[PDB]
Amino acid sequence: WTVPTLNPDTPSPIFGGSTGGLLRKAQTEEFYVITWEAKKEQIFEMPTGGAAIMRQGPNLLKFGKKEQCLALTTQLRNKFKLTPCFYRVFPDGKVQYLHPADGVYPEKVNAGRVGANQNMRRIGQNVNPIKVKFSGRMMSPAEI
Amino acid sequence: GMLETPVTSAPIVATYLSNLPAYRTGVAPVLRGVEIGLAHGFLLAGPFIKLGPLRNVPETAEIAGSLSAAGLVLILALCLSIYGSAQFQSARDPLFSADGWSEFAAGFLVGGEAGVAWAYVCTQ
Amino acid sequence: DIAGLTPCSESKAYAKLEKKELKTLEKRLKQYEADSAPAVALKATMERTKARFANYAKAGLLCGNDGLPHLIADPGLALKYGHAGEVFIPTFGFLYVAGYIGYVGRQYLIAVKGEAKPTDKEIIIDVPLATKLAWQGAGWPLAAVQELQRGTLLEKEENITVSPR
Amino acid sequence: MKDFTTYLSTAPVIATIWFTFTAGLLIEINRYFPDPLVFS
Amino acid sequence: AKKVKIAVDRNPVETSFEKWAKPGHFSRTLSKGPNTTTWIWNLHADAHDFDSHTSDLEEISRKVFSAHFGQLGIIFIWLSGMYFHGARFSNYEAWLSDPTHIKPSAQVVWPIVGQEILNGDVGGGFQGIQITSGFFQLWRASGITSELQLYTTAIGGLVMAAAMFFAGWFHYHKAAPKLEWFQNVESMLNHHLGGLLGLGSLAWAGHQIHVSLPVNKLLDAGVDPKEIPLPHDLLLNRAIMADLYPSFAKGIAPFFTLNWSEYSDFLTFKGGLNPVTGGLWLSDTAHHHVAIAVLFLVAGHMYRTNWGIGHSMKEILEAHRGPFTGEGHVGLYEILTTSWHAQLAINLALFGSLSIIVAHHMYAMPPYPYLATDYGTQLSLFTHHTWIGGFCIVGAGAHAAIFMVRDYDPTNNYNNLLDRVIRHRDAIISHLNWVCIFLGFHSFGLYIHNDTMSALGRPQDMFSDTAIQLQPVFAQWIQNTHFLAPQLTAPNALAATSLTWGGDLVAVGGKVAMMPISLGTSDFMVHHIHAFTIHVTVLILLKGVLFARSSRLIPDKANLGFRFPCDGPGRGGTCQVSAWDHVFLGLFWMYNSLSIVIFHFSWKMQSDVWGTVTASGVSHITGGNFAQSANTINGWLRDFLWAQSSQVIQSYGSALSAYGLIFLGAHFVWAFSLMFLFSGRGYWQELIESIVWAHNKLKVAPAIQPRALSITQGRAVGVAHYLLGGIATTWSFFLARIISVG
Amino acid sequence: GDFLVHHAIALGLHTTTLILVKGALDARGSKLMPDKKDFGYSFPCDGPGRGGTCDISAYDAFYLAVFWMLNTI
Amino acid sequence: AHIVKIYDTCIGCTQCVRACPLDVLEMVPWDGCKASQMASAPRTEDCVGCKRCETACPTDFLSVRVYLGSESTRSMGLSY
Ligand code: CLA
Ligand code: CLA
Ligand code: CLA
Ligand code: CLA
Ligand code: CLA
Ligand SMILES: CC1=C(C/C=C(\C)CCC[C@H](C)CCC[C@H](C)CCCC(C)C)C(=O)c2ccccc2C1=O
Repeated sequence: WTVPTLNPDTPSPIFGGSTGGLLRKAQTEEFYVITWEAKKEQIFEMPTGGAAIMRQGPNLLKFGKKEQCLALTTQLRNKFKLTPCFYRVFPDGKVQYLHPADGVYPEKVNAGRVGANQNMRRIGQNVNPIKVKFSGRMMSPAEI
Repeated sequence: GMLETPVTSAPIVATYLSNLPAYRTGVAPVLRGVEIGLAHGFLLAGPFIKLGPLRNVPETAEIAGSLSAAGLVLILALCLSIYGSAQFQSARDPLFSADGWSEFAAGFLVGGEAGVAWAYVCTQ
Repeated sequence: DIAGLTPCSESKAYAKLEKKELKTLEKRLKQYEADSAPAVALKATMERTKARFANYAKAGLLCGNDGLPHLIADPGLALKYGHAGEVFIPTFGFLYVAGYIGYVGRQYLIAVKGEAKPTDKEIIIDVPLATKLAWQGAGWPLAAVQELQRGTLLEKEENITVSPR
Repeated sequence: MKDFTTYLSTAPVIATIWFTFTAGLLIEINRYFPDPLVFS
Repeated sequence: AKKVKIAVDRNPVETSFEKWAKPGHFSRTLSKGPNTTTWIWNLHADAHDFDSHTSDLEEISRKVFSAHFGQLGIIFIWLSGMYFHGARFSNYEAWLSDPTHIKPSAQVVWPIVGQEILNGDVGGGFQGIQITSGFFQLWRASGITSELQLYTTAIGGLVMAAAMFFAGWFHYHKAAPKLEWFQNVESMLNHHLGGLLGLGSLAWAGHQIHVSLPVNKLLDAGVDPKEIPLPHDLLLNRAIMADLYPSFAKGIAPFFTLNWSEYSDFLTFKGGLNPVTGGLWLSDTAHHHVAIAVLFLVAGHMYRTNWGIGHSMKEILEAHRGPFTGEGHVGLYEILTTSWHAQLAINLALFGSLSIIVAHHMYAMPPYPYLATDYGTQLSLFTHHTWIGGFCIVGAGAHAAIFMVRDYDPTNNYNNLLDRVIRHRDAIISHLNWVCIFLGFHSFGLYIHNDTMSALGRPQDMFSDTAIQLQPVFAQWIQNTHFLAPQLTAPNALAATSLTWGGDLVAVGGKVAMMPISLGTSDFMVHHIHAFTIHVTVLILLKGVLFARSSRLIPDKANLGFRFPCDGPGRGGTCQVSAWDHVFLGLFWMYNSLSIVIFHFSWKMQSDVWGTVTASGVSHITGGNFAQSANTINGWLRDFLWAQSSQVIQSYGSALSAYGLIFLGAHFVWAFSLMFLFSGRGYWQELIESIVWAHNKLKVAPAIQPRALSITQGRAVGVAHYLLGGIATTWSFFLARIISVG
Repeated sequence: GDFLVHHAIALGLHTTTLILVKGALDARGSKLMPDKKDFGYSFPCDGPGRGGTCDISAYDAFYLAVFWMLNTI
Repeated sequence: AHIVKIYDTCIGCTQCVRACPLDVLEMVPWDGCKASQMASAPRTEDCVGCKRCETACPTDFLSVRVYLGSESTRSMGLSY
């Protein structure tokens, strides 16, 4: 598995449009692009409101925040049994790929992943807040 | 994309906006400030004169109302100035810059007060 | 008398209060017939009003300057001057009933904890058991004390869940 | 009939009968002993 | 071409008490029994949520149909009780003789714990609670003259109640209609238009023509009620009817020969109010129901069922297709024949709006004899039917959002009217948001302007009739147009429909029944308060429906459901995002808006309409202080709430003392509700932990684990107590006031 | 008349103390949130899980107690 | 950015990962439980603080904990 490269010329579903789409943020900070393959033309529900028809073959959509992309991904996987993937696109033209980070959806365990933010203790074994006081910033006992 | 609509996308509407001082590019920000300030300043005198606390006084009503319209233009000019200070601290149009907006605010004050004074002269 | 109060039987304001209430009833009476249904009802009310004011005076209550009965709560003052029936005696009257209700409910709750499905015995009451426990509760003060002395009234501190501290 | 008597044993039905009985007893006592304020 | 036919299933369900002894049987989740107290609340909350018990539409429809028979059976018991209590515990017979001096009463209390003082002196040698339901006026209009007639109706009411409960059992356990039966919308409309409304109107016209009109004609003439002919004597003896109405001498030949003008003596078009009784002419009311009967019977032959002729409702919807709306009304027919919630959303909306229209028309055109001069009945009926309409409309929003979450399917809705509305919801809510802000400033800000100018000693600067004026010129023009209608635009009408438009007052028994209502600056200001508070209620409810499925905050709100508390403290906090919470908030604003409506009505009537007629003129209850005082918030506080609450707070020791008690008790329930609204279950679950510890210490801890109410139930308990306390407070204040002075 | 009012004042003092005292003794944790100390004195909630935890912090106990203080005074 | 911590009582049910509406969590190999897998939080910069993961954790007390911290455009869930 290798990191996919986004194709900006991918066709988009048949959608009239709505007022729930991108705002000025997309032009200044970032936006998100989700792409997938469709076996047949079908009607799905846009997370921004309304219904759109997915073309047979590749499809591409642009959303304002990550949660909107992953909300559509859940719908496509659960009902239509598709395998979408989405990116983060910056105004400068850079494209960042994510979900699936390594090509396998996170629900399935995969070798090569490195545990992060894992504490080898229980919640009840954290230190008291007094012992992490005056540490330069508000710090919870869980952080240390 | 965005929901197309005649109000959002129509030829007649677009041409009208493109001729307004705010959208008429190629004009110095100061001159646009004067043109905008004059229009608002002239109108601003109306409500103060007719519905102010001294509206029923024969001759003082005109003076008091216009003098209050001049005051509001001064407050608005301050709002324009500080807005430029906060917004532009670091693009195509010169107006949306620290240098451009400061000239724009100055023109609004000059135009606005001129409009208020011009409105008074119309009455007397 | 006590705390500056006076017996209601000797209170001028108390007597005047009775006349006011009877006068109000009499005023409504004279707009009806002698033995019509409304007239009979009003006369019945007046009889109860006269009986009520005689009973409170006969009970030896104390009336204030307002001319209304006041109750004595201190056990020493109550037993000293024969006001035990106002608060003192009713105090032990209520506690017997309150302990009766609470003790009966506790007995039933313990009884069903031994059953296979205690939760279904709480929404759907076991009426035969409840009636059995209802009658045996008359001796709750005796049974309650004996549990206390035998040490089976309270749970052990080690068998009760508590939050981290 | 077993199920019907089980329905009457449900909490809402028992409470209605119990409070109907309890209220009736208190109402009847005050009907024959009106205006009780002191044990006497 | 599926034929319209009767279709049922035999013995679908067995009649047994087995499931009566197994609470929660209807739901898979609750069938296992309780482990925590939360189970108990869940049992009652989901009892009537049929759509969630089963996914079968046929099973859902059958439960709805029989649950409706139970509702009908309950109304008949209630109606039977009202007729029975009129026969046995009322002064109706005495009231017929002296309607203007005797107060209606149909409830008597037992002499226990000293409550017999509530049996007030109402007249006719009778003691009882004065009623404001208007049943005496209704019975007189229909021609009831004895308690025997009231008694027979009550017995008939119980027989109908028994029939309704049998029908519900029969059509669920014995012969349950199939799903295809329920989906004959064309057939149902035909029967309900021509059969329910149409024949119902014609049948009632028969009663009025043959019973109400003769009886009320003699009652108004002064004949003693006991000496009036019985209704069957009027029916059997055409000679008697001819004396009262000569048209009866010609029989029914004029009807079939089209000489309908022969019936002009009892089918009139007078308009106005009957001077003797102050209510609408019954001859006018009979011609109304005869005209309405024909209109609905014609209306019931519009839809096609089995014989070709008629309209297909699907075809009508699909033909109405324009350039601005894409596909159009396509797909609505399938929505409205497969979603009960969608049907309920429409019907609640219009049924509630109808109840509000009833309130306005009944006060302005009093339809019963002696209804107008009974100010307690006028105030109660207007206020009752406004509250009923308010709750129904809020329900319409609730069940529109339920449809949006559960029954909405994007595949069936693509580019149709419904889809396009969802695709510019931000445009709709943003514009409606601005309108509410605009209306709040320019209506309530005027009151704040007046209050400040008045406190500063600048009355000449206020918005009022003696100062800067705001005249409802448009409303005043309409009042004048309707006043002159009989001259040119309604030539065959003798009088204007109402005396509110203009003219002369009608006085019955020395009291004003109705007189022209003048609209001034205060009326201009209060009306734009109504528009403000109504528009805000639309904003809250419409926002909930349009954003039920998703928003820019929760992109997948549909999966969370219709009734959930939040999506957690993330994204800054998402408390109360569900569409259920938009009904919860909408209830407060509906209560706020209708409270001003019934305060506006109460003060305007007492100030400008109601009063006592004397030689000099009309003296009103509050003496015409609405015009000068209702333009400031201080005026409402002092002149309306503080002054008129004198009656309720002085009620102790009289027959109205009950209203005083409920006035305090209502204040209590309202304040009690703020405990649930201002707090959260996190505090209460920890409090119960310490309380449970004490019970554990004494071996008296319950087997069903105590739990603090859920988040949603806290909001539901809060709003229910808030509404009950607030509404009951006004209820006590209105009745103790109007009964005392009115 | 003074008897009834004084006992209402006692209700105010005891209930206000109850709310404040619970907010302090449960500040460090509880069965519904054993590790409340790790979140601080003032936080919104722990989410809708475990039945719902609105107004569970010690800050919220003080917030509810201010109402009872105003009522008592 | 919020703080998300996984504690050693995890049983590797994967319910937290499925629940997360922003793909913040993932499963990694482990030897401390029967399932031989543990939850991980490699992408906490995308966490919004909904606490759907905590709602889904079966262990008592929770094995995944979210401590709301500094706010940002991503953690505040803004599309503008
Ligand atoms: C709730 C607390 C309380 C309070 C404030 C009072 C107050 C009073 N009691 Mg009462 N009393 C109470 C509870 C209380 N009592 C209880 C629970 C009982 C047992 C059921 C009694 C039994 C009782 C008796 C038998 C007598 C009083 C008497 C008195 C008065 C003076 C002595 C006294 O008690 O001083 C302050 C109170 C206390 C410090 C609390 C304990 C009081 C004990 C139980 C009684 C003391 C009696 C005293 C030795 C009598 C000496 C003669 C006296 C004339 C000076 C006073 C009005 C006396 C009286 O009638 O005086 C006119 C009296 O003879 N009380
Ligand atoms: C004695 C006759 C009888 C019997 C034995 C049954 C038995 C059954 N019915 Mg049937 N049913 C009957 C009569 C009967 N029904 C009638 C008369 C109707 C017409 C309304 C229906 C309509 C009906 C429906 C629509 C359904 C059933 C269902 C059921 C099953 C469960 C019912 C249940 O749990 O009820 C227990 C419920 C109660 C005791 C609540 C009684 C509610 C009534 C309407 C009284 C309402 C009073 C009202 C709230 C008063 C105001 C309250 C306020 C003062 C507080 C069971 C097979 C259900 C089923 O089969 O599900 C699979 C079902 O969905 N029945
Ligand atoms: C639904 C409403 C309704 C009803 C039921 C009636 C009924 C009646 N009207 Mg009225 N009427 C109405 C509306 C109504 N009207 C309206 C809207 C108007 C205004 C246009 C009038 C204007 C009007 C006038 C002007 C007159 C009546 C009259 C009558 C009576 C005689 C009609 C007649 O000659 O029938 C003729 C025949 C029939 C209707 C057919 C009867 C069929 C029977 C019932 C069949 C029974 C068959 C059965 C098997 C036998 C029994 C067997 C068993 C014992 C074993 C009758 C009581 C007349 C009267 O007498 O007034 C006092 C009269 O003069 N009406
Ligand atoms: C024709 C009228 C109608 C009908 C048939 C329904 C039917 C339904 N509604 Mg809807 N609804 C209506 C009107 C109607 N609604 C109106 C007018 C409103 C606005 C207030 C709503 C608001 C509403 C909401 C917000 C919800 C529903 C829901 C439901 C469903 C479940 C209801 C349930 O289980 O209740 C069970 C019944 C109870 C628990 C009893 C409630 C008791 C109230 C609160 C008592 C109030 C005080 C009382 C009347 C007077 C004083 C009492 C005294 C003892 C002190 C069901 C399909 C629920 C659902 O899930 O739908 C899918 C839901 O969430 N409705
Ligand atoms: C008296 C209490 C009160 C007040 C004043 C408001 C005010 C408002 N609510 Mg709120 N609300 C309240 C109680 C109140 N609410 C309650 C108890 C609840 C819980 C049920 C809600 C629930 C609620 C919801 C759910 C909604 C509102 C909405 C609104 C807005 C309506 C439209 C608008 O902008 O009007 C104009 C504003 C006013 C009339 C406020 C007073 C303005 C004064 C009189 C004039 C301005 C002052 C002036 C500039 C001088 C300032 C000087 C100073 C700076 C020195 C408004 C901000 C709706 C909204 O946001 O619509 C857009 C909305 O959706 N409210
Ligand atoms: C007071 C309060 C509680 C506590 C209230 C509870 C637990 C409800 C209490 C209901 C009754 C009083 C308890 C159950 C009674 C039994 C049915 C037994 C009664 C037996 C006889 C006496 C009838 C919450 O749970 C809550 C939740 C969310 C927001 C606000 C609040 C809130 O304000």
